[PDB]
Amino acid sequence: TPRHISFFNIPGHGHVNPSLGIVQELVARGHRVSYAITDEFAAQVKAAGATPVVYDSILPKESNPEESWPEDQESAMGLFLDEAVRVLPQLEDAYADDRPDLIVYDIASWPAPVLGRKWDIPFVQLSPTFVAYEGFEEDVPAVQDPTAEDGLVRFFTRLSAFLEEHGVDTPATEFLIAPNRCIVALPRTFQIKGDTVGDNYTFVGPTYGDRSHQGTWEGPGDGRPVLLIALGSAFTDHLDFYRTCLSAVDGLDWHVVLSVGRFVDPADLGEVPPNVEVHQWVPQLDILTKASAFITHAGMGSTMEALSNAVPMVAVPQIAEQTMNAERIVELGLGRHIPRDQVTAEKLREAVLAVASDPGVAERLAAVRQEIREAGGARAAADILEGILAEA
Ligand SMILES: CO[C@H]1C[C@H](O[C@H]2[C@H](C)[C@@H](O[C@@H]3O[C@H](C)C[C@H](N(C)C)[C@H]3O)[C@@H](C)C[C@]3(CO3)C(=O)[C@H](C)[C@@H](O)[C@@H](C)[C@@H](C)OC(=O)[C@@H]2C)O[C@@H](C)[C@@H]1O
Ligand SMILES: O=c1ccn([C@@H]2O[C@H](COP(=O)(O)OP(=O)(O)O)[C@@H](O)[C@H]2O)c(=O)[nH]1
Repeated sequence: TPRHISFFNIPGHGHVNPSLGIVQELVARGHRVSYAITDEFAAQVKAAGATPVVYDSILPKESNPEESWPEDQESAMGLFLDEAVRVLPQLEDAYADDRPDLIVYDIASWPAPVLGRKWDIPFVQLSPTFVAYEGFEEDVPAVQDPTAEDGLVRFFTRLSAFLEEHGVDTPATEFLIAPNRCIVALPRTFQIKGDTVGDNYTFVGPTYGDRSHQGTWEGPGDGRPVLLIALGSAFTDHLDFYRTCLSAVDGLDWHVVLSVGRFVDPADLGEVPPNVEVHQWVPQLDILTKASAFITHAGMGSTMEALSNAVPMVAVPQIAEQTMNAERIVELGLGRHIPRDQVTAEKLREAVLAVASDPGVAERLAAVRQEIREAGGARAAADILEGILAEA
């Protein structure tokens, strides 16, 4: 019997993209899927087969170059709280006459447990990044409730007030980091201390789907190796870095696709070498199916798309989460890590050439690609959700 499954997410490609393979699988299985997101993402969600439930957000739009995310967790958590306050009633109104049978929610979609409780329906977290392992709060002490110093006190005070007002008695830190049930969009082997993560998490590897909505990328079709350079969907405002990349690839016998993000006008790079094409935004997944190397910020989505395609990486992280991902890449022998303020043209060139030609890296990428093929993906995730629906 078809059920109504609602996805709650936040307006960022790194949070939305992994969910879409699960949407596509659920729709294929005959379920009615609705998807709470902003207008910016409605067309993409529609293409996946879901009905958008559009809400108004105060979060920085990845399409608006006049605003950006903060780099620090403290500020970001404040933003997600204020957004939760404002989004909660919008979703309650939208679903008033048509409550879902189950909610699948992103790590930052804090209205979900509130409404799951209110509506007495199951709610399952979908994590696009690594989850809390044994001792997590010591490594990431911003999640510890102290009740920048004043800022964290103010945040926890306000978070506790929100939760209590809306009938959630879960202690604040637990609310933030310990979901009752979570489907994780990476394999356990990549997860930091994955062996210490308990059975309320299931690691299914990347869950991205058919991204035909983005269309195809047409390569030169000359047999030359293709390098993708892309720093994700958020922390991309790095003109000097992109100029350094141009110098790095000049005279390289490779085709290069350079994605510069929404903050940088491609014309501000000037004349680019003849082997380079520059865009603000590219069909990254399609290009990664054709690529021989990838200069990446090591966001989890980008990491998992590359690994699914056995593409070696040179990681230049922006925020701490990405540094942790880059360290895992190094530890697993899948690429190189060059910290942001240690980048030069020569270093980038040497790294790309080294990772793309290393037979040991190639062997390890082949192994990891197979692990991902075995992890279960969107099929396993949909199975888990259907098991919950069978009871609910
Ligand atoms: C290890 O250091 C990390 C720790 C933490 O990295 C986060 C995450 C990924 C950040 O999101 C990112 O925030 C930046 C600002 C924008 C970005 N994009 C939308 C563009 C977004 O994905 C958070 C702020 C989002 C958030 C609200 O759910 C939380 O803070 C919660 C309570 C969170 O701690 C738990 C679920 C634990 C188990 O997960 C994590 O610690 C991940 C790894 O915050 C990062 C800023 C630090 O770099
Ligand atoms: O030009 C681009 C740049 C990024 N992406 C997609 O945006 C997502 C970025 O997510 P990630 O987790 O790597 O990083 P974040 O944007 O969260 O920092 C991935 O799915 C990419 O395929 C894309 O399609 N085209």
